[PDB]
Amino acid sequence: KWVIDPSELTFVQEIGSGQFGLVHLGYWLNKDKVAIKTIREGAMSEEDFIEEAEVMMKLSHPKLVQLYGVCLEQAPICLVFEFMEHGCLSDYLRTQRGLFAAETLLGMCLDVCEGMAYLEEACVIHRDLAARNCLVGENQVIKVSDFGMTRFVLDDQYTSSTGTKFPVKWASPEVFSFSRYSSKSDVWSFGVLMWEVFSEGKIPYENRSNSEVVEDISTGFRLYKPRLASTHVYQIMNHCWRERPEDRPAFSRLLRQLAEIAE
Ligand SMILES: CC(C)Oc1ccc2cccc(-n3cc(NC(N)=O)c(C(N)=O)n3)c2c1
Ligand SMILES: CC(C)Oc1ccc2cccc(-n3cc(NC(N)=O)c(C(N)=O)n3)c2c1
Repeated sequence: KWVIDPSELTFVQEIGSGQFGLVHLGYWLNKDKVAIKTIREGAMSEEDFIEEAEVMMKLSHPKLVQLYGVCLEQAPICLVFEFMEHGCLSDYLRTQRGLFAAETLLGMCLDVCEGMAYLEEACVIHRDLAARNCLVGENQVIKVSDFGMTRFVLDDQYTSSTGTKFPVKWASPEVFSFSRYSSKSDVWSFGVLMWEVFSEGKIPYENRSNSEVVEDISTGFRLYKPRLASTHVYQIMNHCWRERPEDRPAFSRLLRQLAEIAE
């Protein structure tokens, strides 16, 4: 079962304040050390989420952060995850900027691509893949997290393509125009994630408003090549950013292409 009783969790340390509430380091009885995220009432559709728990608990892969269960006896509810010692990838890149070998950056992209190839095979769409949603664990392994969560977020300004907070910087044209999500729209986001990795955590299109990103992308403009990305790596990024989803590679194809580049 995915229901975790309150008596089975102990909070040890406050890790920080997230988007939906607090994050603690804690222990899960007879199981493991965990990250526990407390979710503010009203931030998510909890009833919708728990309906998918029996199916979603079956997903398991070394490059996906495991969400073990939910503590829901009383509000605010808690989501219990595998603990990722080095935190989010975006902050990890920014704090260690100048210390990364190009091979390590390519390895980080390969970990994410492997996790995404598993989700693509499982027919699970991430919808908001970005360096901020990837986590860094033991021996600098990168794992994907928060896949599918935007289907439960209750803030319309974030989830609607016409919303003032829409994450347009990672959105393919069919997502920013029609919310047409697919594993091919996640491939576009993955190309932006590759750019974030090779730029050591720079913000994509930092000098543009949301409408300006939409105009730039629709007129064929793309993110410039980061200094650390080889021309072969940048070519792959551009394949992720093809206007037509049908022309983008599947994650299964990207994984083989990037591994050949690495090895
Ligand atoms: C909550 C964030 C803003 O603050 C921190 C501060 C320090 C951290 C140190 C280590 C790990 C962190 N950490 C741990 C996380 N989750 C899991 N599954 O372990 C996350 C996350 N962003 O989801 N960040 C940390 C997160
Ligand atoms: C207790 C969990 C399995 O319940 C759910 C319920 C609904 C979900 C809907 C979309 C995605 C889910 N989801 C998200 C997960 N992991 C992270 N790191 O976000 C997992 C997992 N199996 O690791 N499942 C869901 C997980």
